[PDB]
Amino acid sequence: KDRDSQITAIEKTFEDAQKSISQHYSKPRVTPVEVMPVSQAMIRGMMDEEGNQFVAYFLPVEETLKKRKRDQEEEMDYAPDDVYDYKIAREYNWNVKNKASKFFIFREGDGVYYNELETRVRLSKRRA
Amino acid sequence: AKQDVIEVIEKAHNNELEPTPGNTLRQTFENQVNRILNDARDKTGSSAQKSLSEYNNFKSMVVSGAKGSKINISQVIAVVGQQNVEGKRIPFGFKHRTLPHFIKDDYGPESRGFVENSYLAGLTPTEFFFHAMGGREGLIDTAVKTAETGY
Amino acid sequence: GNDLYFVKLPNFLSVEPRPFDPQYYEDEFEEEGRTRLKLKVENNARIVKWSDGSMSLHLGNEVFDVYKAPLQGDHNHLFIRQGTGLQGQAVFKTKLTFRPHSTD
Amino acid sequence: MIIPVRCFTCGKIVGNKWEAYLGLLQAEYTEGDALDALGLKRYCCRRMLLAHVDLIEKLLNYAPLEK
Amino acid sequence: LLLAALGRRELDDRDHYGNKRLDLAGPLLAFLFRGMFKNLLKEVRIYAQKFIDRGKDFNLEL
Amino acid sequence: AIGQRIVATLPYIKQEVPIIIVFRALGFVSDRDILEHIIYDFEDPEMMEMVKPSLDEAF
Amino acid sequence: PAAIADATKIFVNGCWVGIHKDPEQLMNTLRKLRRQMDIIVSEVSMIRDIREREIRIYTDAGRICRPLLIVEKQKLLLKKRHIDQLKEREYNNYSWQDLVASGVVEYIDTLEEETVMLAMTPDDLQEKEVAYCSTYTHCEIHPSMILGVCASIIPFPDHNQSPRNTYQSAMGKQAMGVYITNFHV
Amino acid sequence: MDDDVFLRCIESNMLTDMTLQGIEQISKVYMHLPQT
Amino acid sequence: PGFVGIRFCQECNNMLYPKEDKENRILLYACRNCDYQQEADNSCIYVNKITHEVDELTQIIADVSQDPTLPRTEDHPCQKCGHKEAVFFQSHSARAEDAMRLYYVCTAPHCGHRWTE
Ligand SMILES: [Zn+2]
Ligand SMILES: [Zn+2]
Ligand SMILES: [Zn+2]
Repeated sequence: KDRDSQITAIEKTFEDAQKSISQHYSKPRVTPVEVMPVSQAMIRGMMDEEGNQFVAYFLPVEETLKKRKRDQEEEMDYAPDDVYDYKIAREYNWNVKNKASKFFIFREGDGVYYNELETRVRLSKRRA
Repeated sequence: AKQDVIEVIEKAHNNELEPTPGNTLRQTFENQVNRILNDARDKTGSSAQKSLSEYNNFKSMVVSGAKGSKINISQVIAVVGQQNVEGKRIPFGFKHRTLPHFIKDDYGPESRGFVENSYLAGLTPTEFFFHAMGGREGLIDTAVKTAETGY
Repeated sequence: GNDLYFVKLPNFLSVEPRPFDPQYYEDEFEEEGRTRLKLKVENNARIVKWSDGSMSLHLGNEVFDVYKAPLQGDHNHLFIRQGTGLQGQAVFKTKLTFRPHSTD
Repeated sequence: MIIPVRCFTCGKIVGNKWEAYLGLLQAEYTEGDALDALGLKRYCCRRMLLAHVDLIEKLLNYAPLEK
Repeated sequence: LLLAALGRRELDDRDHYGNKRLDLAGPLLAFLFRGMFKNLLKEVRIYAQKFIDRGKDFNLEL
Repeated sequence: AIGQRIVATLPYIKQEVPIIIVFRALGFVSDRDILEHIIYDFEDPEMMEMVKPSLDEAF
Repeated sequence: PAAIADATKIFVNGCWVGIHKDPEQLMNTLRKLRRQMDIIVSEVSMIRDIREREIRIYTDAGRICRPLLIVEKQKLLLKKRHIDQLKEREYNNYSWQDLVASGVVEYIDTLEEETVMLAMTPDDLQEKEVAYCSTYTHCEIHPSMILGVCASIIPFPDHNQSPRNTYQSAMGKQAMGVYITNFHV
Repeated sequence: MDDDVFLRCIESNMLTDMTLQGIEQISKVYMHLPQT
Repeated sequence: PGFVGIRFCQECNNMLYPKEDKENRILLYACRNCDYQQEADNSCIYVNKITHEVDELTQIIADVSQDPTLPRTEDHPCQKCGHKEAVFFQSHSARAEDAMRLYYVCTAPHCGHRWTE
């Protein structure tokens, strides 16, 4: 149709989301409490095997066997199909070879700022 | 009565039941179970009948012969009893089941259509369906005998 | 800071993975055309939390009430994979599990 | 379709109580307390108010034959 | 059939509603529509044949 | 005659047809093939003797 | 054909399409797929006959079925959160279809009921002094749903002789009332 | 016909028509004391 | 005694019919389609079990232990594996009059032992 209206309509949401809100859409009876403002790569896990890519699932604050998840590629023919594992050492830990399991968009409280970081390709790993 | 039927079932399951002359083992087991449950129905009906006072209006109408029978009183007060389809207990219309609510191969009284409640107590859903089956048999008989008898 | 802020928007509400910038936006799209332009104009976001517990989407004058379904079938570890380190420097933020379905 | 005038059983007037009954119900009375407030003490008149379905309100959703 | 004759399977129950289907408005109107569309295509065949036998075009609307 | 014969009442045909004839008409002439299609467990002679009359009737 | 002995046949709408080696986890996969509203739609019936190794899948029309509550080990999948979202049905547009899509409810046809072990009420799922089943798979939403439109008007129909309930179900249809609101036109 | 087929035929016949004891057309008989 | 199975020709794969060789006075199995012959090894041509003394344990399959609609018991442990639970069911097969007999199957996976009390 036209761009001089699209520029202002896209900025219009960027401006209206920051106004004062005190009412619902269907029945304006519910008062708001707070607001949650908004590449990526997520390793899916199988619910039976129950996969521990992080130390959270292991119920751990930090890595008791590492200090940096150096997510490095499995090979040269697999950029999206890397090999994520929590091993700072060349130790034969759980080698979770994140196969290519090729919208699931992710965001965060980035200091109450307007951005996005939608995911690129749902990979899923197993115990190799 | 239900414990008696359970005992007969356990006997049949253990091959501790031998058939009587003129019947197969299935028919003998069915005869034993039906005898137990008919005895239960009659005993409970007698209990209800003796419980009635001289002021009871069911008893008044039955005594005068105006309407009703002692079996009706038993079904209203004591127990509705066994529901039969074609003169036998409720058939296994599912695969070795009368309803999906029972286990397979369940020849117990409640599985095969014994209404252990009265009409005042109220029927359970399976008793309700089995009683509807038994009553459907009477409706079909009433609606099908007429043409042949009139002819 | 580290809280789950995952949402799953349908095809007709696909927001841009990057902030709106005049050097990344262009005019290419036009009842038939009315659903077409709404992909790159209405689609930055503020997920309001109400008092009843539910959330809603605010991308303009219209409000889409969303429901933060919490799924134990897709427990993927969501991470900001930016091309910088060895192979996509996945930063550990929040594991995606709960998916919020927006709709009119 | 509309609240009867009299109670079918006794002949007590209930026609003037439907609107008051509804007003008491929106005033957060229970149906029993509302019926007590209107003076319907026999269960026949309580039957009249408690079992009434105001269908006339639905018949008034249709435009009349003449404007 | 052999499993039934050997007693290894039960005979099927004619009355089991798992063995039955309810022919509703849609599948019934479909039966009608198949018959009626076939008759219509037949009538179109005769009408078009009597024209092309004369070696000239015909109007499908008629 | 001797045993129980299996027949097949096909549509548009006003006479019973032995099942073995139907199987051969579909391209399965060897009796082994037909019983491979009918009897899936060759360790079961009961099924075998009950199908045998149909084979004996169609040779 | 030598493989058909131990294998399980698979019929789809009556057509024998193939065979399988582990029917149990096939049925688990297919039930998971139907309960997730994946490729299998809700009205598809999937019966595993175990003693005879057929797995019959039906998608055709005319199959009368009814909804039932799926049962976990010995628990309903209908948790209190579903009832909570159903209570505010008019605000959050959480409807029946969301209940079916959650894998909490399932449509079971007459032929799949043969393979189902029903609980009449969640009280049947309680552990008892002598367990009747202890391996239920579904539960009734309410047994009174076995009745139709005219029998659902009888009060206390389980305290009547069944012919009486049939005669009322016939006589509710000759009863006067307001057959429709727009009767004036 | 060959001998073995003849043995099979007479087997199938003897097992049906060979009346060892009893009267034809009488399938079953029940003996009892009449209480009435 | 035991039943007798059908045996097929090695050339035409048709069933071999029984025949007697007078010259050696010996049983043969010969094809009436091709000209194949074979020396029998059973000497029995036909077997009819009128009593129908069939071991229904052979008809049972362990997969039935996966049936949620069958009853389970803890009172009859498995003699092959020691599992406590076991499903039980009746014959439900035609030509079996004394069919109140119970057949048990072990619910342990990959054991599948079947028996009868
Ligand atoms: Zn009154
Ligand atoms: Zn040969
Ligand atoms: Zn075992």
